[PDB]
Amino acid sequence: DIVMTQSPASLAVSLGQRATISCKASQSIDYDGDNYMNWYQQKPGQPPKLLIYTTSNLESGIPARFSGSGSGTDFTLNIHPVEEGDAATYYCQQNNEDPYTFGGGTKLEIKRADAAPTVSIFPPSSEQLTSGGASVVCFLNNFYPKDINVKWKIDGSERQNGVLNSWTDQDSKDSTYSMSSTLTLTKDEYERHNSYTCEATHKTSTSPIVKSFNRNEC
Amino acid sequence: DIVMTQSPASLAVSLGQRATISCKASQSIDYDGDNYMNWYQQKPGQPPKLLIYTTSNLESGIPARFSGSGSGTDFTLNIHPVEEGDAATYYCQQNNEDPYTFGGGTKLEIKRADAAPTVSIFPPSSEQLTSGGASVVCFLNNFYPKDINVKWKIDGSERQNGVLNSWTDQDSKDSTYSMSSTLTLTKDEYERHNSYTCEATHKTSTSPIVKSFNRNEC
Amino acid sequence: EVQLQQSGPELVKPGASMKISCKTSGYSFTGYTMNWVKQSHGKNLEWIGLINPYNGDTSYNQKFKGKATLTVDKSSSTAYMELLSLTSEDSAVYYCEVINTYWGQGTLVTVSAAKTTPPSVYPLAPGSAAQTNSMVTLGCLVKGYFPEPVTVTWNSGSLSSGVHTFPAVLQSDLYTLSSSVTVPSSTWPSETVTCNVAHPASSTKVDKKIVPR
Amino acid sequence: EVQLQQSGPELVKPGASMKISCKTSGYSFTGYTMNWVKQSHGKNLEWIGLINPYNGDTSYNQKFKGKATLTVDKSSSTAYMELLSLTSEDSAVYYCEVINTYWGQGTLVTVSAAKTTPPSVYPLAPGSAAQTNSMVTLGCLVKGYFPEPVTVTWNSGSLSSGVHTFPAVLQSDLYTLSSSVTVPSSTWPSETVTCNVAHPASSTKVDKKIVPR
Amino acid sequence: QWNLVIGFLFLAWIMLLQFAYSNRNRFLYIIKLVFLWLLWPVTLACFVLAAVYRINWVTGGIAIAMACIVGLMWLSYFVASFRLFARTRSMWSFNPETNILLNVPLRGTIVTRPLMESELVIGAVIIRGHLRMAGHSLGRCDIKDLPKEITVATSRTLSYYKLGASQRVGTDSGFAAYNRYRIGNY
Amino acid sequence: QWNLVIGFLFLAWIMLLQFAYSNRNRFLYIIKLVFLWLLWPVTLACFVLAAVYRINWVTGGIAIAMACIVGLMWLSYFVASFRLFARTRSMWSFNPETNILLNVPLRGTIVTRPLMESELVIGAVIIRGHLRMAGHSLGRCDIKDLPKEITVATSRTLSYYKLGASQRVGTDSGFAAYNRYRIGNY
Ligand SMILES: C[C@H]1Cn2ncc(C(=O)Nc3cccc(C#N)c3)c2C(=O)N1c1ccc(C(F)(F)c2ccccc2)cc1
Ligand SMILES: C[C@H]1Cn2ncc(C(=O)Nc3cccc(C#N)c3)c2C(=O)N1c1ccc(C(F)(F)c2ccccc2)cc1
Repeated sequence: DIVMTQSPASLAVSLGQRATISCKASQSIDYDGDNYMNWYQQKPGQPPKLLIYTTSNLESGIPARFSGSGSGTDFTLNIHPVEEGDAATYYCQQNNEDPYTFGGGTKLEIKRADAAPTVSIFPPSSEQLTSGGASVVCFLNNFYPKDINVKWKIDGSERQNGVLNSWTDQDSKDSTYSMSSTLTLTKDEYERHNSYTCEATHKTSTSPIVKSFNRNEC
Repeated sequence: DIVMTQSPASLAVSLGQRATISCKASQSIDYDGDNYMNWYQQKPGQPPKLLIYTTSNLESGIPARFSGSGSGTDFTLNIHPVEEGDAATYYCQQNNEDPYTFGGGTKLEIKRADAAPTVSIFPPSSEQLTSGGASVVCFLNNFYPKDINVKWKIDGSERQNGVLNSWTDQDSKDSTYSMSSTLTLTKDEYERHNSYTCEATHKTSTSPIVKSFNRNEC
Repeated sequence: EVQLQQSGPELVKPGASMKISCKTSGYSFTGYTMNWVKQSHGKNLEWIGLINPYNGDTSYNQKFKGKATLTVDKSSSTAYMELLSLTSEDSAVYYCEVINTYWGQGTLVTVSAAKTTPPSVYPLAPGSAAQTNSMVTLGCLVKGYFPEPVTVTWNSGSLSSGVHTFPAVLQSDLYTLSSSVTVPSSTWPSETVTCNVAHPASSTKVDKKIVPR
Repeated sequence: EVQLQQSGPELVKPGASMKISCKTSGYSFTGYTMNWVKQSHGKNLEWIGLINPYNGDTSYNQKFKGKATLTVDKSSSTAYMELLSLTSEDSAVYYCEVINTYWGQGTLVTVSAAKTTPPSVYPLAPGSAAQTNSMVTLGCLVKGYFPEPVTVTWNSGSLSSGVHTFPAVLQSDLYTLSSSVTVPSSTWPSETVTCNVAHPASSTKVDKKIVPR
Repeated sequence: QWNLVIGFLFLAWIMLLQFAYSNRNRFLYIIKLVFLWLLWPVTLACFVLAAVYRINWVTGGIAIAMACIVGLMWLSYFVASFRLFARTRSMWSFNPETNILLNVPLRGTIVTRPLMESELVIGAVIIRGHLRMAGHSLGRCDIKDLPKEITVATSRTLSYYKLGASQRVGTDSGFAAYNRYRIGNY
Repeated sequence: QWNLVIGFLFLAWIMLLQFAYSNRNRFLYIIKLVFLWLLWPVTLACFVLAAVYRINWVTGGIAIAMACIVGLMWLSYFVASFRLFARTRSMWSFNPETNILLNVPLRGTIVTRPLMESELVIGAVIIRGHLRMAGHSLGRCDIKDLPKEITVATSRTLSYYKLGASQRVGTDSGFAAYNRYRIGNY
């Protein structure tokens, strides 16, 4: 039951700049004068992989950009030449006592240039309309910052009800975000409205992107 | 006391292709099952650099694209992804017996697409003419092939006496060559002919490149 | 070289028990220790236990004791974790590791009194989009399946570039997956584009072709 | 960082004896064995022998016995080789090495009774040639020096690229060298271009600017 | 008395000081282990056989204290040897030298030997095809080593090491280093 | 009989069959060499006292061949150790165990010890700033190791080694390997 904490919850680091993650332990370990600490990396959909062991021993196959150091109860992971592929969650582990414990985990995000989203609207399919119900799908592709406000309008009237929003993780190549907004409508309340509009407000513009369609167009 | 030889005295390898260099040891070195063999690389103007020791052990700091192996008497150096910077002379040494003899060297050249030379010429300087001599100097720059026929034809007469020709090594950046051809003479012979012409016949065209000047032109 | 193959996902009701079977290859089965991890909902690594395939000699912590039994079969090069009295807090991605270097691919354990349901596939085409740009975006909505995971790809895995896949949204205990691919406008209508949806938990495979509408 | 700095080039008459020094730094003397290597004709490598910094035990190859002697100066951290009865075949480059990985700069030893003469520098410009295009060639000829190490640099090292320097050639026991640089018309005759010719063997340094005339 | 048996004792001593100080042969060194094992009760029996003929008093209160010491330490170490046998069920815990063991998975089975250091780094050398880890010839092995070995000492020290760096030398040989990565208490 | 002088003998035997392996402490390992050195011209003169008495020639003639055995290896080994001295003017060439030396440059001077193997790869371990090469504790060293160490023999050959790989572990410790790269016969 040995507790370990990491100071930052997440990092926002531009390319080529140094990133640092610090960790503190309630115990000094101090086994024969040697401290123990493991640093791990994990990506979405995959199991973790070991990066650093015994506070300074770089794991084979890991680039020298990862430098671990520290002593006593203070441990620090330094990533000096941060590249676009360094987008993962980093963990700590004691590897000293029978109740082995892990840290909380810190997420590394990479800064980039601002970009406007690409907005595409998909009307309900024939199969779902035949079965009953409708699903209007709005896609926002390749934008930064992630903070985009997406609004829905039925005949010009804003409708926040029945909207599901799914977010992607930051891309490993373009360092961009994508977003999917789905509006679910009943079979009876769909045919009584003809104009459907989606609006995306982003931090890069004073004029939100507006896309729309009509029920009688397709 | 021990002869050691290399067969491929010269090589010509294109980029991305494998190069092999062989060496034979006369007296079949074997110390408790272990052969001894050292491979060196040397560039112009610099002392040699050790590549491989004890027939298979890559020296620290040497790229992994260099490797080698052998048995008993037959040893081989392999460079799989030959690059444009691999233009040097390679040597072998024993490190077993009293004389620690060296073998012969082999020279590796890099293949490249054909290119025609840029030709320029210079007339005698005022200092040389004031002193009492004269020189006409012709430069061929940035050509790949080494087979160029340089001619000094004055009023239809080929001048063979007093012509010196100096060649550079293969460029480490673009694999090209350069040539300097100098005609040396006295002022008493310079002030006879009016037109001085330098010609270069290359292997990429049927039209030799010709430059010329008149002694009364300047 | 070294492989730790997992048995695959499974869904059970509260109070049930199960056996996670990990099959290893690439090395002599005995001689290396075995460790188990839970990775509960969220992103939090944890240590369950450690065992020696050669003679037993198991070790647990004081929190997971009595909640799991770790055993070994030397005849098939396999290691087993028996989950006992599973509750709602036990749903997780459990997997094996050897020396903090090699990990299994993950066994998804879901604990819920819920019914497995096949997906419903609704293709999305830009009908009457009237676009003049040299890009066309299409997609597919896969609604009403349970439990996770579902594998949705394009052209049987041939089409992967330009594909944006989104995490499934959970509504009324059923999952909805959204996926969108953008291709050159010269691809349509000449080329054939299909969405392939696979849900092993319901033994449901669907392949749907998208046409202009 | 291990370094071996040698005395530099030397010129001697036939039958003379001389000493080549090598000052080492970066590591403790009386450590690693010192080996001497002779490079001849510019192509072939050879082995002279070895000396231990600590116990003055030396081993020679076969044909350098009575031809070269090795010694050390512990206080100055300096190794020495003495060459005896030098002849025309002894002109060469001599290197010092530690463990075959750390080499010296190389001392050039020339054996000749010929007189050392200062160089003469002649500039090369396309005077009155009306060459105003993108390929402007400037150059220089240095003549009448001896024995070898004349260094020609363009604008004190500013023109580090675009320079073609050629190997020296010999006429009537004297040496000549030619060099050039390609420049755009925007820098000629708008900028002054100077050839820096250094000949240590005659203690001569000439800085000559090219005059378009 | 005879001046021949003393000679054979004095000759068997050189052979024990020369060749016994090596672990590089299995069926050469357990015999020395057995000899050193058996030397312990012989000394106590000899000492107690002098305190019953306590004449001149030089065979009295002197052959009693040392009897106590030698009969005390022997039990104090036999207890530890049996405790080491308890955890790791091996017959190697009864050697009279150390109380630390090293385990190496090889050729399907596991090879166990006694160890004297329990340090942070352990070196391994493969010469000509045979492995020699810690002053112990451990059989036959190419460069197909284990990425994890263990060192065990009763009461704590279940220390797991790890293949940290390996390399191959000419045509048969190689070296490797095992850096301790995990500690386990009991 | 005097059973007080016999237990004092077995106790010394248990004492020296336990602590005489380690070559770590120098002022504890130099004494064993002296003691082992003295045992040859004691056995030699202890087998001869069975030719002075020569009671039964079936039992007094055995100590003639036996005394001819250890009077013949003794010369043919002192002769070799003195040659090890002859090349290397060291006082370690007179230990009665081996006839090969190891030379390690340290803190200005050279540290020389006797070595038994002369293999192709040599391991080195630094623990807490102390160097330990081949069973000998060579003193104090950070990671400021040497790119060349030397193993010497009587007439066999001089064999220079080479720092092939080194690695720092835990802010003080380290491992290193010396792969033989040269061989020189006198
Ligand atoms: C150094 C110490 C380390 N040590 N670790 C473990 C053991 C051990 O298991 N011993 C053992 C002995 C016999 C039977 C068995 C079994 N089964 C096991 C030992 C050990 O014997 N040690 C040890 C101590 C002292 C001596 C002495 F000879 F120096 C001595 C003795 C008594 C009075 C005075 C002087 C010699 C050796
Ligand atoms: C290890 C082996 C090789 N070997 N290399 C070097 C030496 C050495 O320097 N010995 C030495 C001895 C005394 C004085 C000096 C000095 N100055 C030097 C030795 C050596 O003595 N060896 C050796 C062989 C055999 C035996 C035996 F014990 F087996 C033995 C005994 C007597 C009869 C028969 C058999 C014991 C030891």
